[PDB]
Amino acid sequence: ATYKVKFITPEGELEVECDDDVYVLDAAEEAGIDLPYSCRAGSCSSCAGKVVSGSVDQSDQSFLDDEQIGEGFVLTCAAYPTSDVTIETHKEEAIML
Ligand code: FES
Ligand SMILES: [Cl-]
Repeated sequence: ATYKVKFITPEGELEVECDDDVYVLDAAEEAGIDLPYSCRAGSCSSCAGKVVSGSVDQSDQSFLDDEQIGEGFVLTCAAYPTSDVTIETHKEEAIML
């Protein structure tokens, strides 16, 4: 399966295709979109986003509190789409402060 990932970025809204076993960040980078990252391993705040519609599988992530996952935050370097999904990007600040 291949899913449509819609990114809501501070610059605007863009959609890419992302295979079901490709991390969202990597589909963005493969499309020419520069989204932030640092560890690329699921253990930092840098690539954080917020799921506003649909679902992901981000069981390879460790950094987020279940409160944080329950509120919709996702680590894009560690999240597979499981449906068409819309993600607000550049939410590092919100999962620190
Ligand atoms: S870049 Fe560190 S968790 Fe994604
Ligand atoms: Cl879907």
